[PDB]
Amino acid sequence: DEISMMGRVVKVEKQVQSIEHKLDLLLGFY
Amino acid sequence: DEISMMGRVVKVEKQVQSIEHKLDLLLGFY
Amino acid sequence: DEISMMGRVVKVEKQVQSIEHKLDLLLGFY
Amino acid sequence: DEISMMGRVVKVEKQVQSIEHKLDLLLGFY
Repeated sequence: DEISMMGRVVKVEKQVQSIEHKLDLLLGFY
Repeated sequence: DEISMMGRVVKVEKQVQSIEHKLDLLLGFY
Repeated sequence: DEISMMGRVVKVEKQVQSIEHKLDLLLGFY
Repeated sequence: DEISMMGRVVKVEKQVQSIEHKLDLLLGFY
């Protein structure tokens, strides 16, 4: 099921953005 | 093979959650 | 839509590379 | 193209494992 698949890809993308922002906090990038 | 593909996406999602939790530990978010 | 899907996968890949480079900065790998 | 797609997913998975190991280094998990 391609919608299920796309759903998981979109979820991963959002988590990945949130991860990058958290590292920007540790690094002092803003 | 779409099951193989979905399998890898699900695996990536779980690793990504585990990564976000580990950074929450470094950041002091709980 | 497979192009939309591929688009999101490529985006995730680029964010993931950028994340790995940022951690290389925290770790002192260069 | 599904092979191209699977190729990128596998690449992301490998980068994600490498990212988790790097954080294990910052956290002192071994």
